Amino acid sequence: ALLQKTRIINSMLQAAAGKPVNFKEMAETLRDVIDSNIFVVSRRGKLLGYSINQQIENDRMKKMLEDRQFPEEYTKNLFNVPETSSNLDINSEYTAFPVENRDLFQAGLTTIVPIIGGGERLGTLILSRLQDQFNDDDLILAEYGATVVGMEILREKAEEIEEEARSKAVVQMAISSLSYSELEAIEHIFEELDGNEGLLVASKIADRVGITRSVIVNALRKLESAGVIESRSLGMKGTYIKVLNNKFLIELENLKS
Amino acid sequence: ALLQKTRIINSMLQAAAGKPVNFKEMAETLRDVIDSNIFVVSRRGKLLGYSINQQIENDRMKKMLEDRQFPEEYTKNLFNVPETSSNLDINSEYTAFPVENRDLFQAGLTTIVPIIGGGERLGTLILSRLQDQFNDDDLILAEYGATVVGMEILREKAEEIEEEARSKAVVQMAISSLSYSELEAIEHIFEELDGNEGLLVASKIADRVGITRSVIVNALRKLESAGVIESRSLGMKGTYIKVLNNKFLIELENLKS
Repeated sequence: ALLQKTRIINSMLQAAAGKPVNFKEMAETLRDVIDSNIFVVSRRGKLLGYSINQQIENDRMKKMLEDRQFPEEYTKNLFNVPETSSNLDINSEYTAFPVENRDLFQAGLTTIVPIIGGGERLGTLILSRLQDQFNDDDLILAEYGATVVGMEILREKAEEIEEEARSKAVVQMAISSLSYSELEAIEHIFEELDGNEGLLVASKIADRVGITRSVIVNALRKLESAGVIESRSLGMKGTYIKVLNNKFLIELENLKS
Repeated sequence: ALLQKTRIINSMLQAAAGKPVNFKEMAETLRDVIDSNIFVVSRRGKLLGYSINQQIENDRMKKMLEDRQFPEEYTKNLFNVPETSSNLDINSEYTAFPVENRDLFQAGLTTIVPIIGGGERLGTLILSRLQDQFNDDDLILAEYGATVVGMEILREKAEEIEEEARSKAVVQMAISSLSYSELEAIEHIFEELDGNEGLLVASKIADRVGITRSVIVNALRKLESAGVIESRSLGMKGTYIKVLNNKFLIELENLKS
């Protein structure tokens, strides 16, 4: 069980991947292969992956998952030591944790595990064993279970730079290449409208400022072309409106200046 | 030495580094740990740099240093190596290599390692020795050290896709806020010029064509703070125009009509 306990956790390790990137799925082979409780915590205490394995009743886990957040001094003291710890509980070989908070280790043979998945430090991987101690073939996995999570913290937060950052730019790259009419079109079309969606006249809103009628069509022959929306435009009843892009609404409100 | 000589490889781990990747040095910190030849061959079958110390007899590992590329059948053959099988010279075990292509292992005990990463094949990292074999603890350094060769492949090509994407795009954005007139200026500016570095008069250049100077004032005061050109705006006498952007006026050539 040195080459077989690392070959069922692999049937779960994903690199970015298509199916939902979720920590509430990441410790599947860390409960019956490590056979130990798994906590996946990020830098300053913010919870994205939880779940105790065995019913151990402490007074900082009976009120902790109740908040979904590490409190006051659980943001400045869970991010200091360069490496792991051997056999943590009410006893500690040295000053493992501050004398103000010796209570995170009262219920379990706990093991705070460092995530090093890119040449850095990604929060914590807090374990808490019932009776059995951490020895040989269930310690390397408690460490390996931190980087089976560490190909996904920069894959549930690095989808926050590829999709979230881009969507701003395109929703500007299309707006940039608009002449004044079409730029006054889409600004009056989506302000005098049903917040989210819309459906009204084809060109009765057109020349009530001074603009023309058919320049309204090509204004939409921009968004549809750059790549923002879908609209089954009827030549018999105005037109159809429903957004596709997720970040266009905000960059439409804050434009009154 | 399975965690002390690994801080000569995990500490070599320079994520993107910060300097335009050098590829022989990346093949030198695998030479001061396992102690062997290094051949960082990528996916298409090309070569980038080599750290060889001892003189070993070889046949097509020396037409791979001259050409830097394999002819005909190797790109097909070494495309079919899944993981890390240990020690294959003139004698393997199954149908791993053709007999006509078997001359890649003749002399010495060479152990080929694939560079798997991100969920795809990136190439073969070739290591060859003379009279020492890759033992029970000499090759997981080429397994954990094949997870990160692709790092500076998804950081070097990743600073030649975002680096290129941004270019051709910024090269276009500026083009946009240039009204047809303001464009006409650019079409005349670079066409009558010597080399990349060119400069001539303020009053003349304009109505020589017919255009005003006023729409070169603001026209070249767009690409200025946009991010395309630097030019010391001497209102006393014209100005000198050098580009901040490379493949930019190459977008001016093909877009004639």
